[PDB]
Amino acid sequence: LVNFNHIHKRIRRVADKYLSGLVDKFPHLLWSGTVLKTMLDILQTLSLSLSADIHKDQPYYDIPDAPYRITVPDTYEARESIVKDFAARCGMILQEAMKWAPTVTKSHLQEYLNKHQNWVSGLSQHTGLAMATESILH
Amino acid sequence: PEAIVLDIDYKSGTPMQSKAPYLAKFKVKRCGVSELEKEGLRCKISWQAAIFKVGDDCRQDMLALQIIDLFKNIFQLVGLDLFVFPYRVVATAPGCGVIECIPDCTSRDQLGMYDYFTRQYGDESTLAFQQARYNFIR
Repeated sequence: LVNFNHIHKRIRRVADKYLSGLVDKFPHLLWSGTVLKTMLDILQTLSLSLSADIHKDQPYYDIPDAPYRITVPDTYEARESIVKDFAARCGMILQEAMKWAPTVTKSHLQEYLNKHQNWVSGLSQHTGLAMATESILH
Repeated sequence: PEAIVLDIDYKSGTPMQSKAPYLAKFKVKRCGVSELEKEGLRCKISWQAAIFKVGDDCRQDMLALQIIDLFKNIFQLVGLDLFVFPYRVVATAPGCGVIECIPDCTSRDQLGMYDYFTRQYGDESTLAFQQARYNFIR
């Protein structure tokens, strides 16, 4: 998941192919309790990177509770393209997971919604919570 | 007058191409003005290379660097990002001048330059490429 948006071109497409194969061979990973958290955190980090005063320095980024880092391109159009592209797999697999086993993923989302750290920043944008609550209602 | 020479190099001296101006390299330490005055009355570490020329006057360059310093101060006060280098120069006698040369100079005559940049920094997918582009533009 983390390498799905690498700065090269062939790397991300082969990563997408590998992820598709892994997820269509092991269906139970869809409603796992650890994949969704990382997905939402990565989406939130990308969104925070979207509007960041383009001419600043150090375009690197960090991911909480996971040893990794994220690099972004320079121009704004590339940034919005990559964030828009990443915002589709999350929705598609969320709807697929809710199609099969609703109760377990519903409880997982409810548990994720109550993290204390996200409360203070909740007065900011924090599109991860918005994505979660829109998905659960839609 | 902002730095006092710590030592003098002997064999680094070479004559420049121009009239036979020559080079003088000094191991210098940057201290200040008032403490420099006190130390000179009594008696950060870099190398300074100076060109000594005899036979011509450079008052027009003095006017030029006056204007350059004024423009640089304007831009700094407003808060923009533009680069100019106001190197020093002093006329000490009729036709006798001391010029501060810029170390690590690679003029165009010594060199396509776009091919050189491409070879040095890869394609657009390298951060150094666009960093150099930004510096060149500014």
